[PDB]
Amino acid sequence: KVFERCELARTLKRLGMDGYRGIALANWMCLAKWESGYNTRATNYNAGDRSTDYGIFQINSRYWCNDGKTPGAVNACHLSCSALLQDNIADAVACAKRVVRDPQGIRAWVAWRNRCQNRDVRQYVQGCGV
Repeated sequence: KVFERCELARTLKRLGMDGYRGIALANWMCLAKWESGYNTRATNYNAGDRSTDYGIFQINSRYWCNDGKTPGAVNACHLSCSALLQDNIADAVACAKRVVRDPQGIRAWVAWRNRCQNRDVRQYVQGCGV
């Protein structure tokens, strides 16, 4: 499913993402926009290390979810990577919350550093009623 901007913003707020571990809602929106364009079925194989990024937040199979084909992988979210490709983003959100519980926080995604950090991210939630 490809979410519309404000629809996703309202959905994430309802799932408790606003201010989670100090991360404002607009940062999660900026992250989803650049990682997948708000698309839950987005997948990206990394030929370099044989891992795959899954879903709206592009969560990696080496550390977070299990896809069975990634070498030396762990499954910290205790989920099949399949769960991160559903239209209902509840599992994806639960796993993204797990990712940021680590010391790096939102910085765990390099795309956040490149396109969101130190920027005016208000635009991502403006007019959405959140």
